Formats: sequence, structure tokens, C-alpha cells
Amino acid sequence: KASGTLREYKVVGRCLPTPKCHTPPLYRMRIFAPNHVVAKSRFWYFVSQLKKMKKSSGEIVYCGQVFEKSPLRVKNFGIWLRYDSRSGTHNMYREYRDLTTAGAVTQCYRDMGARHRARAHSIQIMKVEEIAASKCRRPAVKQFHDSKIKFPLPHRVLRRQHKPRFTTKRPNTFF
Amino acid sequence: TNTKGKRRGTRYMFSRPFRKHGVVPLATYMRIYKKGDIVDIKGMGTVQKGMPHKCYHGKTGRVYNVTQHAVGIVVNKQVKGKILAKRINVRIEHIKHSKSRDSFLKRVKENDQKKKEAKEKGTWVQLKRQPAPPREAHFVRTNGKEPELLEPIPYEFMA
Amino acid sequence: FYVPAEPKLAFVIRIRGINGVSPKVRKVLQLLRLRQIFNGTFVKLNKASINMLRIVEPYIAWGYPNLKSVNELIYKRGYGKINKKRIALTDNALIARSLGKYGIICMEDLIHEIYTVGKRFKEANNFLWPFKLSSPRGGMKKKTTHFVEGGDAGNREDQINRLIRRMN
Amino acid sequence: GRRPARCYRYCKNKPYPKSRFCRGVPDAKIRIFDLGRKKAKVDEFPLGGHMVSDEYEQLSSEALEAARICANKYMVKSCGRDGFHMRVRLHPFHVIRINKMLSCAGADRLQTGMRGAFGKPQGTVARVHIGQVIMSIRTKLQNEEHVIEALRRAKFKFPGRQKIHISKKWGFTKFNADEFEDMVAKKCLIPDGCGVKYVPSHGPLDKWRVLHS
RNA sequence: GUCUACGGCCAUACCACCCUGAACGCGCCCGAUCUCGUCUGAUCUCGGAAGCUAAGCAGGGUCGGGCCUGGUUAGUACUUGGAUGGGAGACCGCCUGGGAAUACCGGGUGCUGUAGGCUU
RNA sequence: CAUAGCGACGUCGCUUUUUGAUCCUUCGAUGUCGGCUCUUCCUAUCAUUGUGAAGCAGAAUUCACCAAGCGUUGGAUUGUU
RNA sequence: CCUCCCGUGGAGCAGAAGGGCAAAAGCUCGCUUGAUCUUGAUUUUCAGUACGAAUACAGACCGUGAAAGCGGGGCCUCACGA
RNA sequence: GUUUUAUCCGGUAAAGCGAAUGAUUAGAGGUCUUGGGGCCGAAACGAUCUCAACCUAUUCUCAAACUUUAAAUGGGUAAGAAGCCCGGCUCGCUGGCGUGGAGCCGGGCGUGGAAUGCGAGUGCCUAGUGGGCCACUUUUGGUAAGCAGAACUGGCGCUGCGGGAUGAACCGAACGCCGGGUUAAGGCGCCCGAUGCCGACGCUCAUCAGACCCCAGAAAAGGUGUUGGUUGAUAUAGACAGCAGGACGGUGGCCAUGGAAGUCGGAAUCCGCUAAGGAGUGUGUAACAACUCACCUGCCGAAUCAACUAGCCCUGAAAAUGGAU
Ligand SMILES: [Mg+2]
Ligand SMILES: [Mg+2]
Ligand SMILES: [Mg+2]
Ligand SMILES: [Mg+2]
Ligand SMILES: [Mg+2]
Ligand SMILES: [Mg+2]
Ligand SMILES: [Mg+2]
Ligand SMILES: [Mg+2]
Ligand SMILES: [Mg+2]
Ligand SMILES: [Mg+2]
Ligand SMILES: [Mg+2]
Ligand SMILES: [Mg+2]
Ligand SMILES: [Mg+2]
Ligand SMILES: [Mg+2]
Ligand SMILES: [Mg+2]
Ligand SMILES: [Mg+2]
Ligand SMILES: [Mg+2]
Ligand SMILES: [Mg+2]
Ligand SMILES: [Mg+2]
Ligand SMILES: [Mg+2]
Ligand SMILES: [Mg+2]
Ligand SMILES: [Mg+2]
Ligand SMILES: [Mg+2]
Ligand SMILES: [Mg+2]
Ligand SMILES: [Mg+2]
Ligand SMILES: [Mg+2]
Ligand SMILES: [Mg+2]
Ligand SMILES: [Mg+2]
Repeated sequence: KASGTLREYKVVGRCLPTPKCHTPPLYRMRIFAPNHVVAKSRFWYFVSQLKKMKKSSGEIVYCGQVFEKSPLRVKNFGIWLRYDSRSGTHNMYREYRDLTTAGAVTQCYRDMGARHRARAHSIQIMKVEEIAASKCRRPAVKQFHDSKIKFPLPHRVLRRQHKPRFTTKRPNTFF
Repeated sequence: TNTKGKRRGTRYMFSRPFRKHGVVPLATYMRIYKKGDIVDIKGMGTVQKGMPHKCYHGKTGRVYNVTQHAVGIVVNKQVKGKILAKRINVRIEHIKHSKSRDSFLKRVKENDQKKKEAKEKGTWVQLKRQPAPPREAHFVRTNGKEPELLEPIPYEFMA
Repeated sequence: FYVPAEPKLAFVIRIRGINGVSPKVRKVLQLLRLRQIFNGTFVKLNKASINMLRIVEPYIAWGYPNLKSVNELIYKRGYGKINKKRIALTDNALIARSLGKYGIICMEDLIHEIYTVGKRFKEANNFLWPFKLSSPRGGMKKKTTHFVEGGDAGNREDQINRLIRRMN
Repeated sequence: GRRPARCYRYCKNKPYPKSRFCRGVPDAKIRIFDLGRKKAKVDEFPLGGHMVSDEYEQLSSEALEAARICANKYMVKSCGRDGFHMRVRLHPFHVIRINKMLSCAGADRLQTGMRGAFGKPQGTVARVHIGQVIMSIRTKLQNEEHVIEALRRAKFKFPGRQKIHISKKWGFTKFNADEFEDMVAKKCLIPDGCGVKYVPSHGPLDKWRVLHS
């Protein structure tokens, strides 16, 4: 599974009815995927792992994107996941700050790739939850819980290094 | 470097199934084989006479000749890049009727009866069997029950 | 929940070339009339055709075309197989002389029979020469992996329309 | 006299047991597989700690002997000679061969190179899979750190990668430690020596009434 | 509801022990002149009909063993096809389809064909 | 007194100055041992320079580090290496 | 040695091994010579040539058994020669 | 050189060994015997204690030449007009039978009885070849091999082109001579076409950094470098770290002794004082002694500690002409 900016999908599926149970149970999952095709594929992967279901023996009755119910509010996200390292499988709890749940999960995927070299096929997101600022455990997240937060931008690197490419004046980094 | 014995590699092929040794049941002898019908060659090892060669075990052929104890079967054999119709004499212990032919002839008789009945009652009916069509649109009721939320379980080492 | 009918029409595009192909994949591609890279064909979907697509999954990208995709494909790149010749569909008489016995007499009838998979879908589809599409403008993602893992092969459900717009 | 174990580390051949076809096999280096107070009852040693391979490879009988000796020495040092019971769970059943060459200054001396290259039985190794248990130590619940250190020290006698795992089973039984006590109380388990007997709720009622009596 | 004769499938039918068996039957049983076989009329063959269901046999029983069939094990093990996936390797993950077997936990314990009897 | 100096049972490597294994190049030919001569290179350092450690009191020795600048000889026997 | 009980074959079937087999294919008796005279077809190796070996028939003449039947060598896979 | 629908075939992978055949670990419970024997049993081992063998229920681990069970992939056949359904005739075969079987002759039935694709059938003459090699996967011998030998598909040979700097086989793609557009695999500091994006988020400092399939170099083991994560523990009833005290009595506890007195060894871990103290974590004394620790307290006043785990980096890491992301 590749990535992009991930989206949350509510995927509901069920086994096909048989003359053993005319109404098989419906199962719902949250899948964070680039698009609905990958979302359906990951739904089948996960329900094959959990229940004894297959894409051939079952069907997907709903697959719809879940829009964030408050994208204008900064909030803390705790994510419980598991992943395969080069030498085993580990459970992790990670914390992020973002406006959207899908953005937080994307942050998680990038951060796992950056810190643990974990590719997206190795990572199994098993719980995402908005948490109160008192329930946070990661100091890098907790340090932004200041009602009077204040910091400068110390050493501002010139990013327009080629417009102009040649110039007489040397850049200023203090602003 | 392999031997060319007639029964090399037949150790399990011609052995009897588990707890099915001993006397051969007599219905196998009581079967009737006409010319032209389709038989599967199996080759049990209890009867050592009239045995088929190991290349005809699991093959299916058509009966062309009937004797007191055996039948003559025309069975296709692939040798390199050619298929040739071999004729083999096999005792009836090593054969049985092929059910594919029986099902097909029952289908033909049923289709002919359907044609007769449909020409009697006017209305057309479908006879060619179609492959599995795509599933049609339908409604799935929730019955006032929220679908169960599923999440992957955490890893733990078991044993 | 309303589950829609499973789509009965697919557009299949061959995305890999003709070098080093296993015999079963080569045979199934010949049966789908995809003997060249970036050749497209409408395939009626059932168990047999779906399993045939599964066999050649790494070599194709397929999906469910919409009405606009069918219209663009037939109008811009529609060629008929008239007398074993690839003839451009520049007149309705060319369709009528080959398919009129089936009630298909115009571009609209051909498009209707292709889109709503009709009784004479096999005849109408085999009348059409396989579509010879250009390279995808804007490039592919990865032709060597499946669509669900970031590539281009296999079944993308309805993104085949996005593919088609760039492809022809 | 013995080749480096790197020459026979991997499971490259089919299993080659000592049988009527493989004759003339020298004895394995490991002859004893259970040490400590083997006669200790089931409830005496509740804690069970395994050492589990992470690689599909071959462990030599000499390596198993060395690891057994090391773990036994540390367990005797820490927990005393009656405070533990160790079981090696790998038996060296796979015979490894050697095509011996003359180690002199001559190839003309009937060396023949690779002609008739099938070899004579060099030794025996055990085949271990990913997740398979190599050694087990059961003891009192307070010797957990001693068990972990003994298994950690035994790890250094083996080629690949191994993990130490404090199992959830009671001792060497296959029943969970938390569910062991009530099962024994309700007589689904009956102790006998180092293990227990599971008593299902089927069979003659005479076997039921010899229990509860 | 059963039995006898001949069977088909060949344990859901086998094995161990216990209980019951009305009527026909099947048996045990009685005998050795004839037929026929023995070391021995035990077996076999023959001629019977005093007694008996004790046994065979039939039905039932056993938290029975087995066998048959389900659940679990487990979408696990294994596996078709894919990748310029990971890893020094050993090997592992993912995509695309298929998918087991113990232990353990349940249920069941012959069905039936032809011909002929018995059963108020 | 395990680890100044050593290291059984095991186990991981490196090297191509040994000997093998193979037979890819060479059979219209790459002169096949040793010595003599002469130059250069390597370091896994024998000595010397600068150091650390010792079961380094001194003396001698041992272990290790940076380190190949410089040196590493004369003879009897043997075609010898 | 004699007797009873259990005994799915854990024995035996010439030999190597594998398969097969229980009122069997094993053991013991009785009678025997189908291990005989013939023509074709077929299978195995295969080039679909040969040899060898084998399978199913057909025509004689027999053997055995009350008979159904079975038997033209050895229960089958080797034991041979233009 | 395909699927689908029916229908057979198989014994590999897996699994199993409280199922057969072989291999194999440990205890447990019983009671006979040319087991040892057993201390007081000769005397009727008056007795019954141990170890054997045996049996029973369990238990650890296995099989290319074992197997109850048993896949995936795979092999065969069928999916009609040469079929179906009615009559009738022939037979020296078969026979209770007008039986059976085969053949033959008339007649009626097309909804042409899965999908998809394609035009098929057939004969003659015939060259070259009959040294192969390579890659994924399966696989045998071998320590291994750019080694030797098989299976399957593809390729090189016979093949150029784009990429891998370079390269018979890798990745893309196969080729008449050209113009325009667009791609593949691969790339876009400069060589060298293309990021001269105000690209995004992190990780990392190497006095041998690292830098892209095949592929052209590394392991076990370590690090109080840094980054994440798991489990556990302490703390205003004041943690942690520092500085300062107590660290006993019986008892210089018993068996060790030539001194071992807490510390050259063997056993057990007593109690009271309480703030605590192990009849001891170490140094050591010839030995005493003297120190130190774990345990408590004082000052100090807000968080801290431990064991793992895996990312990058570092150590491990030595070769010869001067040199290779
Ligand atoms: Mg290619
Ligand atoms: Mg462009
Ligand atoms: Mg060596
Ligand atoms: Mg091998
Ligand atoms: Mg039972
Ligand atoms: Mg799979
Ligand atoms: Mg060679
Ligand atoms: Mg010359
Ligand atoms: Mg020269
Ligand atoms: Mg050095
Ligand atoms: Mg100089
Ligand atoms: Mg005859
Ligand atoms: Mg015979
Ligand atoms: Mg086999
Ligand atoms: Mg196996
Ligand atoms: Mg066994
Ligand atoms: Mg050759
Ligand atoms: Mg080779
Ligand atoms: Mg050539
Ligand atoms: Mg070619
Ligand atoms: Mg080429
Ligand atoms: Mg190139
Ligand atoms: Mg390169
Ligand atoms: Mg490829
Ligand atoms: Mg161009
Ligand atoms: Mg470049
Ligand atoms: Mg440029
Ligand atoms: Mg390094």
C-alpha cells in the first residue's frame, strides 16, 4: 500500500447469504487509505484476518468517506498500531496533533517510515482516538499545551536561492 | 537412469485405500458396459490381471469392445507433441462409469422434454446454461442493529 | 444499505509489452484480443471472463467504464472489423451493413449495446476492432505492481475512466 | 577434527535420519536432555521460561550440549541443584555428511575430486524452525530473573538469533497458569510426576466415581 | 413390530460386558441303520424331534473403546501468480486467488432390495 | 582472582603468503623450480619514535595503541623453497 | 508334544524391494499336465521399429470341479538375444 | 498452450506420532519374575524397602526410501444433428422369453443446447541442428564455487534500442525510412536532457559517513551517541543524584581450623533494638582489625529510575601499482 494524503473510509461488509444463515452479520471498519479501491482491499484483508471471510464469499455493502466533524479545531490524536520490524512485531502507541484524523494517520505513516523504516504494508492501524490534553503522554505533543505559547523563528533560511541566482547582497536570516 | 518396469512408481497408485482391502465388492462386476460409453480407468491392485498401465490411471476413455471379463477402451495418450488414441484391454475391476456423461445425457433428455413442453405451452424458455452472472442490486437491512466495529488485535508471542 | 448491481461491463487495457510472456498469459491475452501494449477491449463480466482477467492480472489494467468513456472510445477511436479489415466508423452504413440483422444500425445503437450489455453484445463487440490507444499522458504510477499497492496493474474499480481520458 | 558450524548452519538438504539406509552414524554429543529436579511435581515449579529460535537453521548436537551445560551451571549456581528443571526440546536427528579430501600435498593420490562425492556421516544436528522452542526451564516463580539470565547465557552457544519468553503455561504443561489452579480444583487435571493428566467429561462413570471419592 | 433365505452398500454395521425376547422361524439338542468322513459321529454327512432359549441370533443399555459426521484448531499451516518489497544472509511481510490436519468440544450407532412366514 | 596474561565446551568471521575443489582463458606455445640482481608495495610491528596496561620496585619481559619513516645481517650442510 | 483362549494378518507366498491376498494368492490333501497346438489384435520401451515381457480375445485338444467356472506357467513388477 | 459448469485422477507441501511401521526424552501408577537384592527378613524375603524388567495412562522430539488425514498448482473426459425420439428388418452371436446385443432401413424433431477468440483440413519434398548457456522459483551432490546434475517458464545463442557509468542473460521494450505528440524502466546539483518546486514530515556527523534489483563486499557481539517504543518500579506519607551519620546484641552464630570471626568452603536466615542492619554485596587483615555495600536516617525540595526493544551512526572491520556512490 502506497500513500498520499490518506482518507478515512467507513467500510461495511458481510458474507453472502447462504441456506445456513439468511442474514449474516454486518461488520464495519475504519480504513485509512488513499482511495476507496484500496480501502475495500484493506477491508477484505482485515476481515479475512479477524473473521473467516473472503472477498469471493462476501460482499461490501457500503464504502463511504468519513469527513472530519471538526477540521477547524486543533486536537490530540493517540494511535494504537502494530508493525513488523526487521526482527519481530511490535505494538506502538503514538501521539500527534492535527486538525483531521486522516491527517494524523498520514503523519503517523510518515513518522513510522522516518523513525523505524517501516513501510506502509507493515503497519496495522488498530485504533485512532482523540484524547484530552491531560491524557497525553508524549512530551513533544504536551509542550504545545500552553495557553500563552510564544516562540520566535530564529534562523530563517532563504528558500528563494535561485531568484535571483546571482546577487550583490548577502541574505539576512534574522527577521 | 530410471528402470522401465511396468509398475515402477505405482507404490501408492495401485495400493488399496485405508481399510478397503480384501474382497472386491460384486457390484463392480455387476455393472454393464456397452460399446461407446465413457469409463474412467483407475486400476486397483487387488486384481493383478488385465491391469492398465500407470499412464492410463486417472484417464477417461470410450468403450469399443466387450469381452467376457474385460473391455476395450479408446483412450487419448499424449506423447511428446502429439496425442494418439490408444486402444487398451482392461478388466472391468479397473474401470467404472464416468458420471460426466451420465449428467450430460440427463441434461439432454431434460432439455428435450423442456422443448416439447414449451412448444406445447407456447412460451419460450432458456436452455443454454449461462455462466455465473454478476450479482444484482439489492437492499441489505440493518434491522435496527448497528454493524459490529472490527479492529485488528494487538500482537503477542504465543509459543 | 443499497448494494448496487455488480458492474457487467469492463474496459481492459493491456499495459505490459510482448517480451517474455508465459504461455497461459499469452493465450488469454490473445483471447481478449490484446496483442499489443495499450490495446483496449470491452469485456462482458461473468465468472469465466473474470477468471480470465485474474489470470492476466499483472499484464492489464481494467475497470468499469462509464457512458462518457464509452462514447469517447467509440467516437474517437472506433473502428469496425468489416471483411477482416480495420475500417473507420465514418458512416452509419458501415455499421448497418454488418450489424443491421441484429437491430444495430448506428453509432448510437452500437454504444447502447456496448454500454447496456445487450443480447447481441458479443456480435457488437467483436465487430469493433480492438482500440489502439496512445500512451497515458501524464505517465503511469508503476506498471509492474497492482493498483492497490500504488501501481497500475489489476482492477481499479472506476478509475479506469481517469485512465481512459489520458489514454486516448 | 570438526568443521566450523557455518558449513552446516542452513537446512539445505532433505532430512537425513539415522535409519536402515544411513548406517555408521556416530553418536550425538548430547545424551541427556532433562536436568535438575526432574521428579518435582507440577505445582512445585509454576514458572516456565522458554528459549525460542527466530531462524530456520540447524543446531549441532555439540552446540546443544554446550548450551545445556552452561544453563545447568548457572541454574545450579543461582537457584541450587533442586530449585529448577531444564528440558532440551531439540533432538539431533538430522545426519550431516562429509566428503573427506586428503589433506596432503597431492591431488594425483587418488583424490578423484568430485567423483563419487556422496559423503560419510559427519555428525548430527537438530532442525529448528522460526518459533520453535530450544530449551525450557521451569522453577519457582521468584527465580524468573535467574531463568532469564541462564537462557541469555545459553544463547551464546548457538549460531542464529534466539528470544527469551516467559510462557503463560503452568510449568511444562499445556494449560494456562491462571486457569491451572481452578482446573485442578474441579478435577479437570490430575497431577502425575512432572506433568498433569487431563480428565475429560466422557468415558465410563466408574472413572468418574473413582474421582470424587 | 419383527424373523427366515438370497443379497447390495461394506463398522452409523465392529469390539467388551449387562438386560429383555410373545408367535413363527433360526438355532442349540437327540441318534449313527443308511449316504459320507474322521485318532475321536467334536467338525462333516445322514435320520430325527425329548428338552431349552443357557448360548448363537434379535432389540435395548454403557457420562464405554472404535467408527461415521459436524465445531474448533483457523482463514492458521501450506500455496498459484506479482513487485527495482524488507533483510548481509537465513528468511520474512504485502498484493492477487485457493486453503488444510491433530489435540480439544458436540451429535449419531446401520440403511435397504427380492421372495416367504409370524404378530387380533 | 573468569577476563594482568590465558580460554575448555560452543559459536561468528577475515585472508588468499598453504593445500585442495573446479576447468572459465591459453594446446597454429604466455619458456616450467631455486638462487643471484634490482625496484616498489602491504601490515597481521621483530627493532627504532611517541604512548596505554601488568601478577610493571629497579633491570629484563609481557599485552595493547598511533605507526610501514628507517632497518631486518655474515656463514657450515642441502639444487632446494 | 498335547489342550483351551486371544489373535486384521503383526506369518507365509523361491529370491531384492514395493504392491496384493484370510472359509485367500498362505498350509495340507486329491486328481492332474493350460509349462500343450494355432491365427491375428493390443499394452509396455517406443521412432509408436525390433527383442523380451504382458493383457484381452478367437479356434482346437485337454485338466479339475457337482457345477458356475478356472487353467494356455509361477499373484504382479526382472530373470534375457538379430 | 484460456476460462466456466459437471465429473473423475493423485499422495506432494502441510500435518500426525496419547494412529500403524521405524526413531526417541522424562517422570507417574500397578503387580508377576533366574533383575539386582534387603539394611533386623534364612526360619512361610516371619516381613516389605529399593532398583530393574514388564504392563497401563501420560509426556519431549522426528522420517527422501513412514503414515490415518490432506491442500494450492496440476492431468483426463463431457458440454449434441455422428444428438434425441418413434416404428420396422437381419443375425450362423446370446438365449426360459416376442431375451440381450450389434448392425441395417424408414420417419419426426434446430431454442445449433457454456464463455471468449480464431478461417480450417490435408499431402509431398526437405535443409540446418543433434557441444548449449543464463535468470525467478522447485531441486540433487558438494563446505562452497562464475562447480556438477535435473523440473518449469522466459531469455541469450539468432537481438538491435531506452535504463543499470561499464557488462551475452538484469529492468523496459523488440526494430522498414521519417515528422509531431506521449510514455515505459530509469531519472532531473554539474559532467548530462530534465526539480533554477520559496516541495512535505522526520532520522543521521562518521579522525575508514552514506548513497538504489542482478551487483560487485561483510557477521556474531557491543555503545551512558541520538531517536522512537514496551514492560515495570519509586515519589510532598517527600523520590533520584549528591554531601553526612548509624550499618548492632546474643554471635569472634553451627560443621569446617593451623587464623579465618559476615566475606579460602557445607548447610540452613534466629529473634529483640528500632531508623535500619544480610548471623552478609565486595576490598582486605597471617589473623584480629579496619574499610565498603543493602537497609534506614539527616540536608536538599520535583519528578525520577530500571530492564528490554529497533531505527540511523560508531566499534567489531587487516594486503599488497595510485583510485573509485
Ligand atoms: Mg521484461
Ligand atoms: Mg508533458
Ligand atoms: Mg579454518
Ligand atoms: Mg543437498
Ligand atoms: Mg463413545
Ligand atoms: Mg496468499
Ligand atoms: Mg561445464
Ligand atoms: Mg613466445
Ligand atoms: Mg613473454
Ligand atoms: Mg595495525
Ligand atoms: Mg622513502
Ligand atoms: Mg481356448
Ligand atoms: Mg499370471
Ligand atoms: Mg511419490
Ligand atoms: Mg513434511
Ligand atoms: Mg509412531
Ligand atoms: Mg549433448
Ligand atoms: Mg548448472
Ligand atoms: Mg552457435
Ligand atoms: Mg528466436
Ligand atoms: Mg534483444
Ligand atoms: Mg544500455
Ligand atoms: Mg553499476
Ligand atoms: Mg519482472
Ligand atoms: Mg519521436
Ligand atoms: Mg544519470
Ligand atoms: Mg541540465
Ligand atoms: Mg559499519
